[PDB]
Amino acid sequence: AKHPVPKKKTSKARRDARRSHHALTPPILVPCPECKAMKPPHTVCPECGYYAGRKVLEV
Amino acid sequence: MRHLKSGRKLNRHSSHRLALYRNQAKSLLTHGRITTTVPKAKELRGFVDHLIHLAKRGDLHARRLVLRDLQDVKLVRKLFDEIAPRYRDRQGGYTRVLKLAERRRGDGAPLALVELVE
Amino acid sequence: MIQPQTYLEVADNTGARKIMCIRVLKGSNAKYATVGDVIVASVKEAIPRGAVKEGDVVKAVVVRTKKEVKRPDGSAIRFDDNAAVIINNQLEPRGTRVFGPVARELREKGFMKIVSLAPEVL
Amino acid sequence: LRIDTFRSSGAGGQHVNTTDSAIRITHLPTGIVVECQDERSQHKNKAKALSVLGARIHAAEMAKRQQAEASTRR
Amino acid sequence: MKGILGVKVGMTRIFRDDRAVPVTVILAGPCPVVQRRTPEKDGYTAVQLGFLPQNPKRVNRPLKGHFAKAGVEPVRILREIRDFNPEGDTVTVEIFKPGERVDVTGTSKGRGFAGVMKRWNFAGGPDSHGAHKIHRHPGSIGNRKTPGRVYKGKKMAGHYGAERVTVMNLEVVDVIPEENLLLVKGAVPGPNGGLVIVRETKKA
Amino acid sequence: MNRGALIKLVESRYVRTDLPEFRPGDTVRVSYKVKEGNRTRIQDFEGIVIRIRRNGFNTTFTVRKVSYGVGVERIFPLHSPLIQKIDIVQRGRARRAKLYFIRNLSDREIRRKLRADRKRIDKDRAAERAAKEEVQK
RNA sequence: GCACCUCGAUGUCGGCUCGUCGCAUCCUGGGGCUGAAGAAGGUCCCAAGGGUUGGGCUGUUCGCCCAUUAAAGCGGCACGCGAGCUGGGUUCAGAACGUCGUGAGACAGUUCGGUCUCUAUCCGCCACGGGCGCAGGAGGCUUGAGGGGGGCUCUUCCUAGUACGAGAGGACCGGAAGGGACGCACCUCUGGUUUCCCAGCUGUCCCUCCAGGGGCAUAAGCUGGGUAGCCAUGUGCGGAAGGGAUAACCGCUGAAAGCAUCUAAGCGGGAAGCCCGCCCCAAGAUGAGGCCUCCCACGGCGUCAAGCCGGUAAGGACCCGGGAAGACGACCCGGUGGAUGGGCCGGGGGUGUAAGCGCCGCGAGGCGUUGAGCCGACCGGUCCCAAUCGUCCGAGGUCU
RNA sequence: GCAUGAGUAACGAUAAAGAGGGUGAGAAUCCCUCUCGCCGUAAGCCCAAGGGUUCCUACGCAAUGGUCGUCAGCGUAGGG
RNA sequence: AGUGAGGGCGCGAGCGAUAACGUCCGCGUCCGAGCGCGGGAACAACCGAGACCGCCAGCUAAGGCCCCCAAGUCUGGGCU
Ligand SMILES: [Mg+2]
Ligand SMILES: [Mg+2]
Ligand SMILES: [Mg+2]
Ligand SMILES: [Mg+2]
Ligand SMILES: [Mg+2]
Ligand SMILES: [Mg+2]
Ligand SMILES: [Mg+2]
Ligand SMILES: [Mg+2]
Ligand SMILES: [Mg+2]
Ligand SMILES: [Mg+2]
Ligand SMILES: [Mg+2]
Ligand SMILES: [Mg+2]
Ligand SMILES: [Mg+2]
Ligand SMILES: [Mg+2]
Ligand SMILES: [Mg+2]
Ligand SMILES: [Mg+2]
Ligand SMILES: [Mg+2]
Ligand SMILES: [Mg+2]
Ligand SMILES: [Mg+2]
Ligand SMILES: [Mg+2]
Ligand SMILES: [Mg+2]
Ligand SMILES: [Mg+2]
Ligand SMILES: [Mg+2]
Ligand SMILES: [Mg+2]
Ligand SMILES: [Mg+2]
Ligand SMILES: [Mg+2]
Ligand SMILES: [Mg+2]
Ligand SMILES: [Mg+2]
Ligand SMILES: [Mg+2]
Ligand SMILES: [Mg+2]
Ligand SMILES: [Mg+2]
Ligand SMILES: [Mg+2]
Ligand SMILES: [Mg+2]
Ligand SMILES: [Mg+2]
Ligand SMILES: [Mg+2]
Ligand SMILES: [Mg+2]
Ligand SMILES: [Mg+2]
Ligand SMILES: [Mg+2]
Ligand SMILES: [Mg+2]
Ligand SMILES: [Mg+2]
Ligand SMILES: [Mg+2]
Ligand SMILES: [Mg+2]
Ligand SMILES: [Mg+2]
Ligand SMILES: [Mg+2]
Ligand SMILES: [Mg+2]
Ligand SMILES: [Mg+2]
Ligand SMILES: [Mg+2]
Ligand SMILES: [Mg+2]
Ligand SMILES: [Mg+2]
Ligand SMILES: [Mg+2]
Ligand SMILES: [Mg+2]
Ligand SMILES: [Mg+2]
Ligand SMILES: [Mg+2]
Ligand SMILES: [Mg+2]
Ligand SMILES: [Mg+2]
Ligand SMILES: [Mg+2]
Ligand SMILES: [Mg+2]
Ligand SMILES: [Mg+2]
Ligand SMILES: [Mg+2]
Ligand SMILES: [Mg+2]
Ligand SMILES: [Mg+2]
Ligand SMILES: [Mg+2]
Ligand SMILES: [Mg+2]
Ligand SMILES: [Mg+2]
Ligand SMILES: [Mg+2]
Ligand SMILES: [Mg+2]
Ligand SMILES: [Mg+2]
Ligand SMILES: [Mg+2]
Ligand SMILES: [Mg+2]
Ligand SMILES: [Mg+2]
Ligand SMILES: [Mg+2]
Ligand SMILES: [Mg+2]
Ligand SMILES: [Mg+2]
Ligand SMILES: [Mg+2]
Ligand SMILES: [Mg+2]
Ligand SMILES: [Mg+2]
Ligand SMILES: [Mg+2]
Ligand SMILES: [Mg+2]
Ligand SMILES: [Mg+2]
Ligand SMILES: [Mg+2]
Ligand SMILES: [Mg+2]
Ligand SMILES: [Mg+2]
Ligand SMILES: [Mg+2]
Ligand SMILES: [Mg+2]
Ligand SMILES: [Mg+2]
Ligand SMILES: [Mg+2]
Ligand SMILES: [Mg+2]
Ligand SMILES: [Mg+2]
Ligand SMILES: [Mg+2]
Ligand SMILES: [Mg+2]
Ligand SMILES: [Mg+2]
Ligand SMILES: [Mg+2]
Ligand SMILES: [Mg+2]
Ligand SMILES: [Mg+2]
Ligand SMILES: [Mg+2]
Ligand SMILES: [Mg+2]
Ligand SMILES: [Mg+2]
Ligand SMILES: [Mg+2]
Ligand SMILES: [Mg+2]
Ligand SMILES: [Mg+2]
Ligand SMILES: [Mg+2]
Ligand SMILES: [Mg+2]
Ligand SMILES: [Mg+2]
Ligand SMILES: [Mg+2]
Ligand SMILES: [Mg+2]
Ligand SMILES: [Mg+2]
Ligand SMILES: [Mg+2]
Ligand SMILES: [Mg+2]
Ligand SMILES: [Mg+2]
Ligand SMILES: [Mg+2]
Ligand SMILES: [Mg+2]
Ligand SMILES: [Mg+2]
Ligand SMILES: [Mg+2]
Ligand SMILES: [Mg+2]
Ligand SMILES: [Zn+2]
Repeated sequence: AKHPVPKKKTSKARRDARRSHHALTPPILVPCPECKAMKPPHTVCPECGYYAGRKVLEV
Repeated sequence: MRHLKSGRKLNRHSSHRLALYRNQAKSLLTHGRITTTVPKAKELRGFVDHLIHLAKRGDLHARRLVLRDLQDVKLVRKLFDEIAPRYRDRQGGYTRVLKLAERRRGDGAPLALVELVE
Repeated sequence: MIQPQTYLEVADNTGARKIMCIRVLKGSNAKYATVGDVIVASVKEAIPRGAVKEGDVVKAVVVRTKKEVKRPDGSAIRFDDNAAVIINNQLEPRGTRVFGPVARELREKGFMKIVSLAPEVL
Repeated sequence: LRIDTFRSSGAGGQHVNTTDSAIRITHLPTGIVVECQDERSQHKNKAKALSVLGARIHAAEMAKRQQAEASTRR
Repeated sequence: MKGILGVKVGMTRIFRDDRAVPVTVILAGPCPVVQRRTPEKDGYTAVQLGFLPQNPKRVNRPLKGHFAKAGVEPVRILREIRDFNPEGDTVTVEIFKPGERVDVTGTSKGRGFAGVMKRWNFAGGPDSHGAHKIHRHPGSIGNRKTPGRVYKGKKMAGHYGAERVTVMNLEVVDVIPEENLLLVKGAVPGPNGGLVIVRETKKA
Repeated sequence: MNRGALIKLVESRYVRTDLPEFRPGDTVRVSYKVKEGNRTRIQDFEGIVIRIRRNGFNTTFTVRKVSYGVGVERIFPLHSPLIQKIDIVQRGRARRAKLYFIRNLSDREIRRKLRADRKRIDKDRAAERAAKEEVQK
């Protein structure tokens, strides 16, 4: 390794152009069928503790 | 090339990973439900499931095998005398795993609980 | 599976005892030889006053290896030592008596001299 | 005659590892081979080969003359 | 030009005239034709072929109209045998005589990202004697200022396997229609349970 | 669809039954059919089984004997239609299922560390003395 | 030889690895002449498609030699290739001989020793996605423009001991078989591996004294075996056949030029090469292709918009269970109208007679129970556990 | 003074973790117990030189801590 | 004051091998300082010509007048 190094300052228009893909994606969510509060699918709703219509933990 | 192989390493070597599997099995039989990461949980599942169904046999051999992991004499009694007869009429699958809507913090790991069923 | 530098044993009373394969006559660039294959070798060890001498370069054929050889029937066979018969350029035994069994494939490759000289073919 | 250029052998660096200054010449029907990594040139080693091999063929064959002369006189 | 869809089920070996032969067993029959490809309407000649029964509550609408249009109920995969015109409807295993020769097509095993040394068989580095961390690298890839680049097609690391592969001229060792099984002397590409296609070879 | 079954199917019509049971440690004679150019003759081969590796129809096994000062091993498929018959001659007790180590080993050493299995030999008289309950009527 | 770019740097020999281009051809292919009987060889033309071994000596390139070969071709690519390796050579300091100098030192003479820099920004290249486009919306199945791969060769036999030759030797043509190397795939067989699938073992600490287990001795303590998977030494198959246009070369017919000429008009034969043929990519082929089926009229607005809308449609994404698919994405299967993963069960397979007890023995041990016990993936079952419940997106087609 | 490389190397020995309970605005990281692993001629003790409040007690998290931090050899105040 | 590193082309000589984008003189020129403009595809010094600024006006220069690309697929006679 003879230690590679940038040739030229990456231009403004070129770096932002790279960051085209960096943007985030909002969480995906569902009402908890009892409390209608927001909650991610397939997890036990932290508002009550119900999943499959059964109380699962005593929130 | 993981092809058709099925286990898990959990970034732990063989000795460690094994111990982990016990100290979790251990604690699971102790407290009835525990909460770990989704992957540890997915794996751990069958480990306890195997010990339970071993106890369900009842014989000294069975007891002399489960003791090899659980190590503790009393938790062995606890296994055989209360846990296993719960399940004499449910074959296979003695535990459940459920995902937790709240994440971790300083590493944002996903979380899941593992309770045995009734 | 003998190739350059592979030492072999003498199957017969050629005076020779140990040879070391130095080339394999079975192609423009064959990689290894097996049973039925002729190889050119050098005498490394040999008893006094026998025909060939220490340093003779010789033609020989392999009659026993150590890597199990497949058969068309799906049998297989494997001997303990790697062994060969020293022969002339007419590909005749320069010896007169082979010792210890020899792979049937020698017969299948027409080495009728040896397999009769042979104590036991299998 | 077979002429032969090649990189000389020894101490020399960049203008010797990187300059085929060595010569070798071969007289085919006789058999004698001579060479000259003798000097940093090539033309000078060329000729120095082609006159050493001057002797080395004729000054050498004169032995065949005397050998016969001597033996036949004896 | 005959042909037929099927499953690589796995190979073993058998016996013939006191010689042992490696086979490779292939479930194939049956195959309901799905569509004719006219030279007039389509431009060429072939037959859309069905394989493996489909659970109808998974058949979407546009497919269900395709299927019923040739009078044939649901099926899992659809493929084409080019230059084939089946007399009867369903194509069988029975359309091969044992002794005949075939081209098999499969989707080879999936080695994911591949070392040069594996995929392209480069000899890579010397294991001792001085190697600073190239015990397995590809070495040089070019020249110098002329040409001043690397050329297209240069053998390099990347994905290897999981790809269309045909193997030519394979011997139909046997076939049991009653079971729809096929025996092929030798190595068909891809995994057990993988989809294969088999046709009459293009050899003499 | 059972592919596993589908294989067990096909092979079935090559499977022998007649062959005896045996374990490594047993000493055993195998009549084998070979060709000498024209003729097809039956060449025997007895020795200590050293290794049986199982996989159903494809199950195979290895026998090792010394001959004329040098040892041979041969491997036979346990369903080759080219095996005429196989013979128990003697039965031993190995502690393990793969007996390679007896290669790099003497003949008087192998004699003692491979002990004749008196047990399983008795069950053979049991078999054979009761096998004469056909010649009884 | 010159001294035109580079001395605010263009790392020089040889090996390795990867190669690619030239043809003035080393080999196989085609052909003329022969001082070509045949078999060979010589010399010349055509031909670059592929092929072009392994060792001894030396830092070597070169060269010599060993054993083979169809052959062991030469050259260009900064005498290709050190931000790919090496560092024996050579050209730092150290030191010795020969050697020159009173000398310090020196030589192109020799000999021992002598720090080779983790991070790729651009182009290039190998692989993989995201966006948009494809002027209606979608689920499939596809055509092949254009590229890529491949392209080698020997030996024996038959024809026939014939034609040939005094003989020795010994064919054309036509047809058969077995090989070496190389490529692609595969795991039945052989053969590796198989980080806990079984077993034995030593020290030691622990549980519980016996028995029986555990921890550590490696990130498996050591040993002996070992499924599935991944694999080469293991198995399969590949180069073709043939179709067309030609190279040198050989011709038919045929003037100019009464004869004559392969050519000027016309035609025939002809290569491992050329175009197809075989395997692969491939409609970003913006020139955006085709075929089968499925979905439909706009509810309100918009000077000009061929628009912005707003639920839905056939369908698609999310999410979750998963996967011989996989770096991540992507891809494929599946989600209770379920067998996707898990546990259980069974087959297969590995291991090779568990624990407990009874009998034998002072004992170490043995013997029975017992092919027992344990038993990861492979092949299948099986709703016991886990894929609960849900959310989003997507029509309505400018047009002479 | 601010960009570029770039949310990229790196986060400092491959002795190793797991869980329940607790405290707190907030916890993989602080406290408590249970299991697990490592050192054990030290990775445990005790002198000396050097350092000079780092010691104990309360209260506390902006910065220091290669992340977190309710914790600290960090800050405040008292004591010694 | 600066300059006292010149260069290329034509011609005339020496040197060189009637080699070199070689070298050294002589006489011219141009680049140097006209790398401003038109031709020569590109192209310091070859052919045309010495740019003070403006113009959606005219004539020519070398070089060209089938399309890229302004002007003749012009006209008359030949050859390949
Ligand atoms: Mg994102
Ligand atoms: Mg791997
Ligand atoms: Mg599975
Ligand atoms: Mg799996
Ligand atoms: Mg870890
Ligand atoms: Mg090979
Ligand atoms: Mg000697
Ligand atoms: Mg000889
Ligand atoms: Mg072989
Ligand atoms: Mg005999
Ligand atoms: Mg005899
Ligand atoms: Mg020298
Ligand atoms: Mg000199
Ligand atoms: Mg004389
Ligand atoms: Mg690799
Ligand atoms: Mg190589
Ligand atoms: Mg090498
Ligand atoms: Mg049949
Ligand atoms: Mg049968
Ligand atoms: Mg009776
Ligand atoms: Mg070398
Ligand atoms: Mg090499
Ligand atoms: Mg080359
Ligand atoms: Mg080269
Ligand atoms: Mg030539
Ligand atoms: Mg000549
Ligand atoms: Mg070549
Ligand atoms: Mg060319
Ligand atoms: Mg070599
Ligand atoms: Mg060589
Ligand atoms: Mg030399
Ligand atoms: Mg050469
Ligand atoms: Mg070169
Ligand atoms: Mg040069
Ligand atoms: Mg040096
Ligand atoms: Mg020195
Ligand atoms: Mg040196
Ligand atoms: Mg060194
Ligand atoms: Mg990069
Ligand atoms: Mg990049
Ligand atoms: Mg794309
Ligand atoms: Mg085609
Ligand atoms: Mg086009
Ligand atoms: Mg090509
Ligand atoms: Mg004859
Ligand atoms: Mg004759
Ligand atoms: Mg004769
Ligand atoms: Mg022929
Ligand atoms: Mg053969
Ligand atoms: Mg071959
Ligand atoms: Mg275990
Ligand atoms: Mg102990
Ligand atoms: Mg232990
Ligand atoms: Mg092991
Ligand atoms: Mg295996
Ligand atoms: Mg081989
Ligand atoms: Mg082949
Ligand atoms: Mg060919
Ligand atoms: Mg034509
Ligand atoms: Mg004529
Ligand atoms: Mg005539
Ligand atoms: Mg004529
Ligand atoms: Mg012609
Ligand atoms: Mg033709
Ligand atoms: Mg395709
Ligand atoms: Mg309506
Ligand atoms: Mg309106
Ligand atoms: Mg709309
Ligand atoms: Mg998914
Ligand atoms: Mg996945
Ligand atoms: Mg997509
Ligand atoms: Mg399914
Ligand atoms: Mg439900
Ligand atoms: Mg299942
Ligand atoms: Mg399952
Ligand atoms: Mg079994
Ligand atoms: Mg016992
Ligand atoms: Mg016992
Ligand atoms: Mg045990
Ligand atoms: Mg006892
Ligand atoms: Mg068993
Ligand atoms: Mg049993
Ligand atoms: Mg079980
Ligand atoms: Mg298990
Ligand atoms: Mg499964
Ligand atoms: Mg399966
Ligand atoms: Mg980031
Ligand atoms: Mg990232
Ligand atoms: Mg660092
Ligand atoms: Mg807590
Ligand atoms: Mg202390
Ligand atoms: Mg001190
Ligand atoms: Mg200080
Ligand atoms: Mg506080
Ligand atoms: Mg703080
Ligand atoms: Mg803070
Ligand atoms: Mg740091
Ligand atoms: Mg606080
Ligand atoms: Mg403080
Ligand atoms: Mg002045
Ligand atoms: Mg001056
Ligand atoms: Mg001047
Ligand atoms: Mg001048
Ligand atoms: Mg002159
Ligand atoms: Mg210009
Ligand atoms: Mg200007
Ligand atoms: Mg100009
Ligand atoms: Mg200028
Ligand atoms: Mg002027
Ligand atoms: Mg004019
Ligand atoms: Mg113009
Ligand atoms: Mg005209
Ligand atoms: Mg004119
Ligand atoms: Mg006129
Ligand atoms: Zn809720």
